[PDB]
Amino acid sequence: RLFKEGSDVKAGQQLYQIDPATYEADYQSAQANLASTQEQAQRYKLLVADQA
Amino acid sequence: ASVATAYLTLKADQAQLQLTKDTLGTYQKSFDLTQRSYDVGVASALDLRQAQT
Repeated sequence: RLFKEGSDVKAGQQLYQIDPATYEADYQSAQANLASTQEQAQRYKLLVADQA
Repeated sequence: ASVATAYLTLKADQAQLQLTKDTLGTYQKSFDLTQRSYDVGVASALDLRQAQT
């Protein structure tokens, strides 16, 4: 728990951590897929200018 | 014998010349189709270059 009880809180203040590790796992997997496809799209964007 | 073989080589060369004319027409059609595919954007320039060769 990340708040003092009976106090005022603002919008967006974190209240609890719910131990992710699984959202962490599939976020890492999607990050790896993005890291491959982004540089592939950049290389094809470079090559498409001179019609390679 | 020499006159006979010379006339036969002339006729054979004329028939082979007609067939190479047909081959040139076929390659011209294929190069024009690859040029159309490259101008549209589906084929790359390398597929145009090999048809040119």
